[PDB]
Amino acid sequence: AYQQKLLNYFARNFYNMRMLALFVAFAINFILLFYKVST
Amino acid sequence: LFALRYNILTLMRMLSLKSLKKQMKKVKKMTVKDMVTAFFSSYWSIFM
Repeated sequence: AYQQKLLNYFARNFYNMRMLALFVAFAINFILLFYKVST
Repeated sequence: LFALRYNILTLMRMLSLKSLKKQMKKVKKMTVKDMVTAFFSSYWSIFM
């Protein structure tokens, strides 16, 4: 039953996590724009 | 097809070993935390 609950939760929230991954990727790549090479 | 067959057989040898008894000894004594961990580990093994 708890396995099925986890299955249902992930199936319900599949798309929202796909959106969140893109948002987090844009945040990480925005942070990487301030990146400086050193001697 | 040979790669599919071989890799899936390697994955399912997990179940085929029948040595799951020593895990089940503590499956009697899992918590919800542990069963969630096993749930995640199954998909991790599939992805591997």
